[PDB]
Amino acid sequence: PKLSNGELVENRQIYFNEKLEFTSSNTSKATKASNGPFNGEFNRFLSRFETKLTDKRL
Amino acid sequence: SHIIIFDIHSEYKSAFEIDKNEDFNLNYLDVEKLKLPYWLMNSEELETLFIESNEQNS
Repeated sequence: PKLSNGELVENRQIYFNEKLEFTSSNTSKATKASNGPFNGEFNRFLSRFETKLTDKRL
Repeated sequence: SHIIIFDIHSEYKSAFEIDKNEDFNLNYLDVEKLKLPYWLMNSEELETLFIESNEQNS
């Protein structure tokens, strides 16, 4: 995984500490970035889950 | 006395519309007079209102 600021991620564990912004997608040979296996598939899941987190009657 | 009525194909307007001299104020909220701010809306309903699916959503 590549960060937005030209940085690669060695261990997939800095995710837990904070939210990170990644580089956009492109098909150029010199600058090639591809969508992740789980990219965009948790949209409704994230919406419902954040809705659960925000409410505090619970 | 507190009664609230959710009536598709409104029919009970005449049942309570007695003469004005009897002092029975009835507030008739018809589609013209409803004031429902869209910004009081949760996740699911905002997505449903401003989003369709139809094709495979890009």
